[PDB]
Amino acid sequence: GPLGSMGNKVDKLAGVQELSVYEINERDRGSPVILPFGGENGAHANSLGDLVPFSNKVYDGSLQRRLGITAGICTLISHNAEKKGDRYEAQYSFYFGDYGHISVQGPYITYEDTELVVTGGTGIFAGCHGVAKLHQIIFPVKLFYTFYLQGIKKLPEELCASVVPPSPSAEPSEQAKKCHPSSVAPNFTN
Amino acid sequence: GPLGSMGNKVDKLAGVQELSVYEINERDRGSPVIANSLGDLVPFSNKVYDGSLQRRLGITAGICTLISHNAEKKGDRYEAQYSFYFGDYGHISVQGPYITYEDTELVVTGGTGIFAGCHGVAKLHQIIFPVKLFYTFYLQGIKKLPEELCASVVPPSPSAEPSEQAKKCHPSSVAPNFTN
Amino acid sequence: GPLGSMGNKVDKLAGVQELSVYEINERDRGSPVILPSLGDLVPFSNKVYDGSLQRRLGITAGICTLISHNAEKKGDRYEAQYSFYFGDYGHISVQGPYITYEDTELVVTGGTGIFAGCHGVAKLHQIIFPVKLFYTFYLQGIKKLPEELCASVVPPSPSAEPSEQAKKCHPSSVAPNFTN
Ligand SMILES: CC/C=C\C[C@@H]1O[C@@H]1C/C=C\CCCCCCCC(=O)O
Ligand SMILES: CC/C=C\C[C@@H]1O[C@@H]1C/C=C\CCCCCCCC(=O)O
Ligand SMILES: CC/C=C\C[C@@H]1O[C@@H]1C/C=C\CCCCCCCC(=O)O
Repeated sequence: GPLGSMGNKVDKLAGVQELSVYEINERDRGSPVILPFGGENGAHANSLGDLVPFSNKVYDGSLQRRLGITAGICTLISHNAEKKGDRYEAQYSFYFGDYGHISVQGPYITYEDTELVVTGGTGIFAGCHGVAKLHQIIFPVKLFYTFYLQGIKKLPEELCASVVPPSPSAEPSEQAKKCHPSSVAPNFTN
Repeated sequence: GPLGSMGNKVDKLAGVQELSVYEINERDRGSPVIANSLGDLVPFSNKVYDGSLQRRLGITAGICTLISHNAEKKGDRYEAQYSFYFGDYGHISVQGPYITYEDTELVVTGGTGIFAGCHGVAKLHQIIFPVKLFYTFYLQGIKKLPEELCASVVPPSPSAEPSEQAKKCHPSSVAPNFTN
Repeated sequence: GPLGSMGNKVDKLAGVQELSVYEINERDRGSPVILPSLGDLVPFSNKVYDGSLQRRLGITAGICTLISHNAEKKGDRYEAQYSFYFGDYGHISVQGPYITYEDTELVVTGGTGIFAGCHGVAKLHQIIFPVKLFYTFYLQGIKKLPEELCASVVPPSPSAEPSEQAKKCHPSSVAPNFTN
């Protein structure tokens, strides 16, 4: 009916869905790269301006499927002698093969959880907005994210499998690591 | 009345409009600034014309970061952040994949002026790499676009060229205070 | 009732709220760094105060890329991607033009915390080049902003200065866990 149609349209516009994924640097992509553009003898020291292009692998929440990759850049903002607390400003995207991609913008802080802006998406993520929660499991090679996505159609079930709880021992299945056809997104990004 | 008002408001929030433009590198702005390994940065700025190729609208401006090389496809993946400037109309910002060997879809992160508050996607179609590109924007949540921006689109092809007056920025063939 | 519930939902989705802030470079963050004409990259981070200049909120952080020089107007055009951090309130991200010789409008790409799900535009006004700026955000789609962030705005001018308490980050004059 009229009020149902309207209600449903509004539900979608305001509706939020969660999506968890794992980001893993398997050290096989030459990433990350350090552009030490910021200011002992023949030794690098972090400073504002250092740029860090990067690209890592993306697996689903259940860790049984290779989905794609992250791709983008971080800029070093502040730092000191402590491991914890260095701040980067980042802009990058998550690629999910034929499903589409999600773009993000926001803080990356060494040894701290942060929240990033979801600037939008394509494919099944087209027109989304919201936030991504970034949790570091093993700094800096293993991360976990939960996206909170507003404004899109119900996510397909293969992206909503039971999530493995994030811990240092959490590992992709052997079949996913090897990119077996039964364990990848349609034309998974690589 | 009451349900009319609410419906219309929802109609705007949900509505999507197409907008097509041409991006052309005319070899005059010293763009881009450059291809191998990974992590290379490429700032750039090209000219933007309307879908009908009769009006010079502004420019693109932003950066691409090289991500990987593909030997089989003989191409490179970049991650891009840049904006389309339309003179006094405002601008549209995008973020996402820029890949030398194929078309891609980018995120429309928002806009200003008549594009204020928009969101959606931009389809990037390569005609001749890297000098001639054709984009179709799918823009959600803004008011009806002005007619000047919705003229019959010339189908993308190698013969597609801006009119002489657009190329020379003739007052009859530019956006108000077109971006340069 | 039903259509009241629906009405209030639409109201939020469509509603727009203003938020003004001051950005100030106090020369204590090693900002900015200039890295080479088109292509020059500039990382930066300055301090952010509230519209009333009585409260230190946080910082800005991001990068600008130099696009072009305008000999006539004696200025440069940059393309920027950066964020405003408001301590525990969350943050706002932006993308768009920064031009040394004139005011511009940027895209609000979104936000976190209380700003979660916002979209809109930010109006950038340069007071003192380049160490003091004034912004007004026009934020769509989020719940009512807290009063701390909505105090009476001091009209921007070169003499506009933050209070002694806010400058010294006194607990009475900071956002909760203000970003630093
Ligand atoms: C938000 C980006 C997602 C993961 C982090 C991305 O991989 C980039 C890390 C960026 C900054 C951290 C700086 C430490 C980099 C040291 C790398 C050492 C190594 O090669 O393992
Ligand atoms: C266009 C900005 C995005 C990506 C650039 C990508 O690195 C590729 C560009 C390569 C060459 C630019 C060629 C166009 C310049 C016109 C001068 C003609 C010429 O010398 O070939
Ligand atoms: C959107 C820009 C926001 C804040 C401005 C940011 O600091 C960047 C200004 C851009 C260009 C100025 C380039 C020359 C500045 C050198 C002087 C810096 C200083 O006084 O510490």
